[PDB]
Amino acid sequence: SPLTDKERVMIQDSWAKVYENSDDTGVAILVRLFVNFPSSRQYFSQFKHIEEPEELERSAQLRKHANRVMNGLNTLVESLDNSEKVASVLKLLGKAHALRHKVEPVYFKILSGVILEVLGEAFSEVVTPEVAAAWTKLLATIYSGINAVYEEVGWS
Ligand code: HEM
Repeated sequence: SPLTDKERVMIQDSWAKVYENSDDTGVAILVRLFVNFPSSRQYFSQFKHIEEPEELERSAQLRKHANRVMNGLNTLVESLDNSEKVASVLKLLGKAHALRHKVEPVYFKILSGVILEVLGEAFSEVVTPEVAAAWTKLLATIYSGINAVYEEVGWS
């Protein structure tokens, strides 16, 4: 809940390295999500029934979404010091996924999980225990605001 100025800097600085290899990382994340937590695949018409990473990484639909996810995060990171703006971003997100896509909010949580897991595996020389703790705080914030919108919207 309390995010510090140093942590904020930890995040901006690590993210700059992650964004440099943005695309592969996006999909590495989504492939772990969809493989490890398969029911999460249910919302995606073109690969809901695909189990294999090599199959999944070739899905045009997977990849576009993986791209959208990362741009999302990037926006959230560019915007860390402006809290009204993170609020609207999470609002927009949460609405769409609630109303248009009908995604169970649990998957946002599980995704936050996977992002750490993959960040601090693909980019371990940067994601130190300390940096990981900051990303934790951030992603709990993301997930918390998403849930808040989901309730505003009528999901209980
Ligand atoms: C930080 C997390 C995420 C971000 C930034 C994100 C962003 C987006 C964006 C920008 C779109 C397209 C624009 C829109 O329709 O609103 C989209 C579509 C979608 N998202 Fe996400 N999303 C995220 C997480 C999730 C998660 C966890 C799921 C879980 C299954 C999911 C499922 C979908 C689906 C089903 C669509 C429709 C895409 C399609 O037509 O194939 N998203 N997302």
